[PDB]
Amino acid sequence: TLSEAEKVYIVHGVQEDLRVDGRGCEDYRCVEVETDVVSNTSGSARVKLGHTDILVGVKAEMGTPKLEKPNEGYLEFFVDCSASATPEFEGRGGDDLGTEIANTLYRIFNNKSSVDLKTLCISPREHCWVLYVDVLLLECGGNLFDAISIAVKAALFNTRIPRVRVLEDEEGSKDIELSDDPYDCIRLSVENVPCIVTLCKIGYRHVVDATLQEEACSLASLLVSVTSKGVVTCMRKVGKGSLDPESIFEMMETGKRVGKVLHASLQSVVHKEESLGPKRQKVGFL
Amino acid sequence: MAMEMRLPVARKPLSERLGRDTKKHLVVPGDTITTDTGFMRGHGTYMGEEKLIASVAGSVERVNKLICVKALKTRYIGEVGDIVVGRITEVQQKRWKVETNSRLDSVLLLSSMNLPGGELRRRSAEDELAMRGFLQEGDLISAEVQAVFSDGAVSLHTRSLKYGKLGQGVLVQVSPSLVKRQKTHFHDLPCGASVILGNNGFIWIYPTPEHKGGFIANLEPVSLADREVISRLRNCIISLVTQRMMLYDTSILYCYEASLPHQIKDILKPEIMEEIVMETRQRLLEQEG
Amino acid sequence: GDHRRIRGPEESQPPQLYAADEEEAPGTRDPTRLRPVYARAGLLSQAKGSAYLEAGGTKVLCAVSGPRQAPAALRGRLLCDFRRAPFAGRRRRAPPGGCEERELALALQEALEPAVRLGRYPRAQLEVSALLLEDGGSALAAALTAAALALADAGVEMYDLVVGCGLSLAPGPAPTWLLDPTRLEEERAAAGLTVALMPVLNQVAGLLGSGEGGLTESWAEAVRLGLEGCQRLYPVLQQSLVRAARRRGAAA
Amino acid sequence: MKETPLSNCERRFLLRAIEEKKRLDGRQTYDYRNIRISFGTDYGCCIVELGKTRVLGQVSCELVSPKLNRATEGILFFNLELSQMAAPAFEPGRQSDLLVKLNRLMERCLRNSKCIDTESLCVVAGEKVWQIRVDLHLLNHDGNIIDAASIAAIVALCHFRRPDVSVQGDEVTLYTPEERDPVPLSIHHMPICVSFAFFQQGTYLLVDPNEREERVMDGLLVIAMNKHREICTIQSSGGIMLLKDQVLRCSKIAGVKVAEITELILKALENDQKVRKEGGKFGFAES
Amino acid sequence: LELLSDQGYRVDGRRAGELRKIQARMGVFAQADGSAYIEQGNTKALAVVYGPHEIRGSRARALPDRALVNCQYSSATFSTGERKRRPHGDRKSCEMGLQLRQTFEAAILTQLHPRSQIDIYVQVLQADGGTYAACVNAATLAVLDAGIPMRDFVCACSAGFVDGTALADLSHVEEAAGGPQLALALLPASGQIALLEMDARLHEDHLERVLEAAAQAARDVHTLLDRVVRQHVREASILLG
Amino acid sequence: MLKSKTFLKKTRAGGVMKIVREHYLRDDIGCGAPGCAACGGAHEGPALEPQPQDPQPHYLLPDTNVLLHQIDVLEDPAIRNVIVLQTVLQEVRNRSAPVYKRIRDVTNNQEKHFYTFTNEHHRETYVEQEQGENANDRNNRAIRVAAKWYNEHLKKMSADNQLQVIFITNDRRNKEKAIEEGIPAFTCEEYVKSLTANPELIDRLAIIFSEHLPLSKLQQGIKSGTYLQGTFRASRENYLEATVWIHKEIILQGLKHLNRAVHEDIVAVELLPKSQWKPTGRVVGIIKRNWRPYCGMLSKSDIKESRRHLFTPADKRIPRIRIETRQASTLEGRRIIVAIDGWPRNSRYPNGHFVRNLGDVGE
Ligand SMILES: [Zn+2]
Repeated sequence: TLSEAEKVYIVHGVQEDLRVDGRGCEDYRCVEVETDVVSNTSGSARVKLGHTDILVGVKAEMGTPKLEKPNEGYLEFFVDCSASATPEFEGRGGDDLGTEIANTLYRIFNNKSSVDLKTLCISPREHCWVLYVDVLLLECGGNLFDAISIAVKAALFNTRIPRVRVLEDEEGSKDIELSDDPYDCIRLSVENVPCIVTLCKIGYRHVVDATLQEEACSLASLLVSVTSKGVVTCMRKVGKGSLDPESIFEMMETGKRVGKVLHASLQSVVHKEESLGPKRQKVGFL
Repeated sequence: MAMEMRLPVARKPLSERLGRDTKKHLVVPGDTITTDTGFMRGHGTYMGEEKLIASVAGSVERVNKLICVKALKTRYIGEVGDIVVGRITEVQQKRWKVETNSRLDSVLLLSSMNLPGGELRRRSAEDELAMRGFLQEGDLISAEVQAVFSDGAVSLHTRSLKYGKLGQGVLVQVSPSLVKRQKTHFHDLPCGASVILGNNGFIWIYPTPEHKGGFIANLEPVSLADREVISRLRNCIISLVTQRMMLYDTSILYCYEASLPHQIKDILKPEIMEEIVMETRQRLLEQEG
Repeated sequence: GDHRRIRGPEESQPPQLYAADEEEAPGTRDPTRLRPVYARAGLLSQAKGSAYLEAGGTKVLCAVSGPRQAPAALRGRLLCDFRRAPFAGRRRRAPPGGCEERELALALQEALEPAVRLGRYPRAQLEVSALLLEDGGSALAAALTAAALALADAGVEMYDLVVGCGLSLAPGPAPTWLLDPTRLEEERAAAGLTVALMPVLNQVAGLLGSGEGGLTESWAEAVRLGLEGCQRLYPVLQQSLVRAARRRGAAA
Repeated sequence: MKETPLSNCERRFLLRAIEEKKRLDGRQTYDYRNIRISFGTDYGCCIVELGKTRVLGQVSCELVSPKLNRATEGILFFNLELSQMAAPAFEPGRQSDLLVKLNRLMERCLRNSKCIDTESLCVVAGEKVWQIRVDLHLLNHDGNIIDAASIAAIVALCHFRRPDVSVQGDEVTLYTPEERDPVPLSIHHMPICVSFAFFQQGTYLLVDPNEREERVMDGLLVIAMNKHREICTIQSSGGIMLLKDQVLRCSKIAGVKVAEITELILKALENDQKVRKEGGKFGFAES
Repeated sequence: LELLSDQGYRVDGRRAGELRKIQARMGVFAQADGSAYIEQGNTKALAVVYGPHEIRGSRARALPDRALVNCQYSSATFSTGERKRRPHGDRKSCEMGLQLRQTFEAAILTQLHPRSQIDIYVQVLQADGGTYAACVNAATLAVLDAGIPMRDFVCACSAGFVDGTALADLSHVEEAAGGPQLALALLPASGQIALLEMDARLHEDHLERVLEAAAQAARDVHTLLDRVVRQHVREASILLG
Repeated sequence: MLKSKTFLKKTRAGGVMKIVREHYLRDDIGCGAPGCAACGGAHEGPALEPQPQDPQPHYLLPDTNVLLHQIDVLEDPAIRNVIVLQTVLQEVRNRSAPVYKRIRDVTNNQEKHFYTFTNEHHRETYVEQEQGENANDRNNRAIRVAAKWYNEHLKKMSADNQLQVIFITNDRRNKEKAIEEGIPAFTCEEYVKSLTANPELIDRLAIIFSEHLPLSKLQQGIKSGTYLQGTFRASRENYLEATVWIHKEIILQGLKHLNRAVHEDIVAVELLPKSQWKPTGRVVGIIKRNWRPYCGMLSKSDIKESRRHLFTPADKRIPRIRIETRQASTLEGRRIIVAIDGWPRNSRYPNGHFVRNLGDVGE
C-alpha cells in the first residue's frame, strides 16, 4: 500500500510520460532469463524481472489420456505461491492467487493450436504423455503474469521428452521400449505458445510492466495473450474498477506490438543459449 | 519502443578492484571474544561458562572496556534523537501505530502530533475524532524519536513544524546500516530537490519549495525538470545500495553528477551501476585523502 | 472419501461418452438475435434481495445476504459465491468444485465492485450467492445480471446496473460472431467471450474471453457487438425492478 | 475451553523434588506406572491403561486394490485420535501439532521397523490385497501417550485375526468367522516406545512422566526398542540440548524396560487364549 | 548397483567418512530481511527469514517474555522424480516445521525480541538425499544474514550404517535401501545436539559409531559454512569502509 | 572433480522417469604396484608384486568376455598377478552372479594378486558418453583408455626393464582395434599357449513362448472345430513329457508345446499332424487356471541386495518360481508356501508370492 499524494505524483508522471524509474509507458526492464536450472526435470526455467523471481519445472510423465480426447495428451498446471514471496501467504492464503494464475494458464491453452498435443500420443486410449508444469513464486514485484508466461515458454522450449515404444501383447502384457539416446529426445514447438501482457490503466494513459506502486495507483488492467504472429488467444480484465470501451482497443493494439517484440527477443536469447552449450556453466542462485 | 533480454552473468566476488585487506576483527556465532577480567558486554554477544561469546556476524568493537558488535544487517533499533520516516498502519482510539524497519510497531501518541498552525491549547475528544481525517491510514510522517520503552518500542513526536506529514514526493527503502550516523539528515540539494535520510532505512525525496507543517496537501503537478531529477536520484540511491556503500550528501551528489551522460534509465544495468559507483567511490577516496 | 456427505461410489462416468452418434449441429440463424428473457426480482422471502433470470435453457438465481458487520480502509466489501447445481450440464460434478466456480466468482466480484459504491457500506461485507440451476448458453453474463438485480433489489446503492452478454465464434470458413448462444453453439465453438457493462455511463465493468484462435479486429467487433446486445437488453431489467417495487407498494 | 494454568508453586516444588530425586506418587525415576492390558470380545480390541492414562485400540481389515509400486505386499493404515474426553484442550482440529508428531512417530516406529509381514497378507498380486488399519483413541490423558499408544497397537496387532481366504487362479473365496477359524497375523518382533523427559536443560531425566512433569519439562526423548536390542526409532523434541552419554544411558534403560513390558504382553495374550478356551470374553494383565 | 564396494568406495565415488561439496550463497533475495541458498550435492534448499516484526491479528499468542518463531517447510512438486501434490498441509511438512521450530527456538536466542515474529520459510527445489539437513543449514545462513542473534551455527547432517561401517551425508540411493539413517543437528562450540531424528532398525552397540560419525560430518559442514560466512562478511565490510 | 551423469529408467508402475547422479573423479587412486610413487607406497591389502615372472614381467588385464568364459583360466593358481577393472567387474555382476561371486572370493586372496582398479572414479582414465555410442562401446573405450594410461604410467615410473602391462581379449576384433590404438594386446589362446607351462591351463578349457488366444476364441474353436480342451498333467519322468486328458489321452512334449501349463490345469490342446505321432498335441490357450499354494524352499541369489529369489517346491512336477520378497535371510532353511500369479511371455519361471512360513527343515 501507499499514500494518496504519492499516487498523485505517479499518475501525473505517467500522464507526462515519465516514471520513478525514469522510463516511458511502453518500456519493460531487463529481464534475466535462464534455462536448465534444475536437473531432475524434463524441463526447467527461471526468470528474474526486476524484483520478481519465478522458477518453473516441467515433468513429462506417462498417464491415461482424456476420454474425450484420446488422440493426444494434456498439460496440467500447479502453482506454489510460496510464502517466501510475502509473509501474508501461508498454506491457505496463497491458494487464491495460485488458483487464479492456474486458471489463466489453462485458459491460455484451451486453444488446440499452441502445443501440438497429437505429438504427445503414443497409443490412443491406452497411453499418453502428460506435461505437469509447476510454477514456483519467490518474489512479487508486479508484472507477475508476463513473467510467468515467459517462464512457461522458456521451459517448454527447454523440454526434452524421451521416445518410447509401448508394444502390446496378448494375455494383457504390455512392454515399454526406451531409446538409449538422451541426445535423441524429442522437442515440442513453441512458435505459437503465447506471452501474457498486462496493461494497467493509470489516469487516462495505459502502462506496461505495472510495478506495484503503480498497480495500487490504477483502477483496471487488461491481460492479453499474444502469439508471435499477432493473434489474441485470451483477453481478460482484472481490477476492482471500471474501464472504457474505447481504451480497450488501444490496449489491444499495444499488446500486439509488445508481444511481437517480446517473442522476438526471447527467441533470439534462447537460441543463443542453446548454441553455447555446457560452456555456460548454468549460473543459478550463485 | 525497446525491450531487452539477457542471460544472467556470474558475480565477481572478493571486491578485488579495491584491495584493502581490512584491519578489523570479524567474528561469527560461537566465536570467543577476548576473555579477561570483567569485560562488559554490549549488543551482539552473550556469556557462557565464563567466556564472552559472539552472537551475530560482523566486526567487533572494543570501547575502553565495553565489548560490542556492529552487524552489517539489522532492523532499526530505537535511539533517542534520531529522525525517522514512517508509514502509518493503524489508528487506535488513543494514538497512531506506525511502521518503521523496527522489531515492533512504533507509536505516535495523539499528544505528540503538532496542531494546525500554532493552535496549542490541549487535546480533547474533538481532536480524538480528527485523529483520522487528518492523518489517514497509510500516510507518511517525518518525525524524530521521543523515547524508547523497555519492551523495545519507540515513541516518537514532532518537535517543530519542519516535521510532521509529508507531501507527495517519492520514497525508497534501504537497509538502516547504510546511512552514516551524522547530523542534518534534512538536505536541500542544488540539483532542484531535497532529501530526507532516516536513521532507519527509509529515504524520502521531495522537490524543494520556495516559501519555507504538512497540514495542507499541495496536490499540484510537478515540473518535468523536477521529476526527472527525483527519478535520477532514486535510481542513483538504488545503485549505491546495490553495491553496499554508505549513503549521504556527497555520495548521492557525486553519483548524480556521474549519471548525466548515462540517461535516466540506463543506470540500473549492472555495468553502468558498477562504473558509476566506482567513479564516485574513487573520487571520494582520493579527494578526502 | 468425504465424511460430510453420503457414501456413494468411488468413481462414476456418464453414459453419453459411451454413446455412438454425431450430435446435431444448429446450422444457421440471425447472428444479431437475442433469446427470450424472463427476469423477475423479489422472488425469495428470507433474503433481503433476490432475483431470478431465465434465458433459454439458462436458469439462474441470485440472493443477497445484506450488510453484516465485518475513507479507503473503512470501505465496504462484497464476497460472491458462484455455484452451479450438480444437476446442470451433460456431466455431473460434486457440489464443491474448486476449478471454474472460483474463476467465475472472481469475474463476478471484478464486475460488481465498480458499479456498487462501497463507501456508504463501511465495515461491512455483502454476501452475494449465485446459483446456476441449468446451463443453456451464456452463463456468467446471466449471473452478473442476476446479481445486479438482486443488489438493486435489496436496496444497496450503486452508480448504474450491470448488463452482461456472451458471444461465441463459428468455426466455419467464414467465421461470424454468434450472439447469445446455446450450450451446443458454445461446445461446438472455437472462441468464446463475455462482456459486462454499465450502459448509462458506457463503461465496461468486467469482461473475459478465450479462443482456439482469433485476431485483434475480430475481438474488437465482438466487443462492440456485445455492447449493443447489452444495451438492447437493459430495458427488460428496468421494467422488472419497477414491477417488483410496485408489488411492494401494493403489500402496504 | 482451555487447560488450567500452572501455578509457580507447583512448578518450583516439582523442580526441587526432582533436584532431590523425588517423584510425586512415590515411585523412582527409572520406573513406569502399573500398566494394565484388558481385552474385549472382538479379536483386535485392546484397552491399555497405565495409571490414569487409558487408550483404546481397534484393528480392522479390508480387501482393496494395492498400489502399483508394491503390487505384491499389502498396506497398513495407522490413525490416532485425541478424543475430547482425554482433556478439554483437545477440540477437533486444534491441537494438530501433537497429532502430527505422534502419528508420524508411530508410523515410523511400526511400519519402517518391519514389525509385521506386509507380504504374507497378499492374495492376488495386482488386483486384491489386504488392508489392515489400526485406530487408536485417547480416552484419558495423564502423561505418557506414545508408550500407551504403542503398547495398544502391539497388543492389538498380536491379538487380531483375519477372515481366512482360499484362492485358485483368480477365484477368491472369503469366509466367515463361523465357517472357519480366522487366522492371526505375522509379527517378527514387537517394538514399544519409551519416553524420557529432560529437566534443567539436560541435568535430570525421568521415565513415564505425568502431565505436570510434561508441563515443566523442556525436552522429550522417545526411543523405540525390541527384546533383541534393536533401535527402531529415536526422536528428540522440545528444543533441548542433550549429549551422547545421555542417549546411551537412556538406551541401556529402554532395553530392560522393553524386555519387561514384552514379557507382560506375552503373558496377557496367553491368559486371554486360556480364557477363551474355557468360556469368557475377556483377558486381563497387570504390571 | 551397490553401496560399499569391497574396496571402501561408494557409488558417487567417495569414501564413507567424507561428503559432497556444498556450494552456497547468502543474499539471494533483497526484498527480505535475510536469504540464503545452498546445494549440498544435487539438493537445493532455499531459506528466507522475515525478521522480528510485529504480530498482526494478535489472537493472543504474542509471547511477552520471548519471541515467536514461525517456520514453514515446503518440498516442491518437481523435487522428486515422482511428481507429488499438496506440498504444504501434508502430515510430513508440518512435522518438519515442528522440528525446525524446536531447533531454532533453542538456538535463535529469542529472549531479546519479545512479542515479535521471526518468520522462517524453507523451500526444497531438488532432493537427492539429506533433505532436512540442507534446509537446517540454509535457514542458519539466512538467520545470520538477517543479523538475528543466535548462539552458534546449528549445523546438521545425516549418517547411516552399511556393512558394519558408518556412512556420512547419505544420498537418495542408500536412503531408499532402507538401512538405518540418523539425521541430527548440533551446536559445535558446546558439543550439544539440538535435534536427533532417526529411522530404521539396527542393534544398539552399533549406535555410538554412526552417532559420532554424523557429529564429525556436521563439524566438517561447520568448517565449510563458516568459510563461506567469513568471505561474505569480509566482502561486505570492505565495501562499507 | 564433479560430473553429473543422467539416465532414464522404467518404473515398477509401468512408467518412465529420469535420474541425475553425481560422479566424483578422485585422483588419489592407486595403481596397485608398489614402485609407482606419486600414487602411494604404503598401500596394503590385495596389491601386485614387484618382480613377476611366469616380456617376462607381464602384468595383464582382461576384458569382460574373458571373465565370463575363462574364469577357470584365471581361478587357476599357475598364474600369480593380474589387474582387474571396474567396468569389467560391473558387467560380470550384471550378467552372471556366480562369476562375479567367484571373482570377489578370489580378490579376497592376498596371494593371487587380483588388484582392482576403479577407473570410473579416476580423473584420467574416465571417459564420458557420446551420442551414437552404446554402453558396451562406452565400456570398451574406457578399458582401452585404461590400458594406454597404464602403459604410460608404468613407463615413466622406472627404466621399464622391470614391469610391462598387457591387454587381453577373447575375439580378435577387439585385439586388432587395440593394436590400431597403439598398445600391446593378445587373445587368451595366444597367451595360454606361449608359456609352455604344464598343459593344465588348456586342460581346464580343453525361451520366447507362443501367444495365448483369449477364452472367446478357445471356446469358439472347440465347438466349431479343431481345438479340444483337457486336463494337463506332468510326470516325475521328464520335464517335457506331459499328458492331456480330454473330456481320450493326448501326449505332448517340448517347452513350447508345454506353453505354460501346470500339473492340474484346463488347457485347449490343438492336434499336430500325423507326421510326428501316442498323438502329439500343442497348447495355445488356457480355459481355467487351477493353482494352489505350493510348499517348498527358497533358493536365493547370493547377492544380498537382490529382491528376486528363486523357489524350489517339493513336488518335482512343478517349476521353480521367481518371487520378490526382501527377507531372504530368515527364510533360507525354513519351508515356506507360495502362490503363483502368472507366467508372461518372457520368463522360464512364473511369478509368485509368499503367503506364510512354517518352520526349519527336519522339524
Ligand atoms: Zn601408479
